[PDB]
Amino acid sequence: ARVIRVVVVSGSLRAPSRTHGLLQALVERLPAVLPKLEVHWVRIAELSASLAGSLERDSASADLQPHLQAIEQADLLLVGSPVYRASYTGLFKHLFDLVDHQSLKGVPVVLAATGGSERHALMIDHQLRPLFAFFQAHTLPYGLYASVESFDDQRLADPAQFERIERVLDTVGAFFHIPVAR
Ligand code: NA
Repeated sequence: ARVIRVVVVSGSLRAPSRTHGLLQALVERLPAVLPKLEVHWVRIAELSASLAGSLERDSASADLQPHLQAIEQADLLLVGSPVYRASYTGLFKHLFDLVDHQSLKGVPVVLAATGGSERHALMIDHQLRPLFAFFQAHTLPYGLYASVESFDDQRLADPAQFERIERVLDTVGAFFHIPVAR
């Protein structure tokens, strides 16, 4: 079996964050569907310095290069952003403005977001999904959207979200043709 390279992009501007907690909950259950995997994180909240210094892919700062390569070489991408101005954060977007635009074609992508309100639940399908559709990535059908009520501080605490995570993982296992049994 091939080790599946999983890269997790957390778009929060600050740490700790509910978006991070949502991504952790997903990541924690990932080994139940993938027999071999390496999981790596790209956390915007720690990259503001490297991000500012990077205006083109080929000229990106040496310290951002590892994060870009990881995304560009991932077998599976999990992405999450809190909702800002009814979309993902601009710094999360700046990251993807640098990511090679041929590199994600056909790559499975899980979309996730956290918001202050349910009113922006459509950000998943009208903002995050189109972003990854530009890359022609294989966005997976079930996106995660959790508003503030789903969390205890920054930890996911909502049984309905834990269940939807399991449905996401069903689709991850199916995509990698992992013989369906857990
Ligand atoms: Na790739």
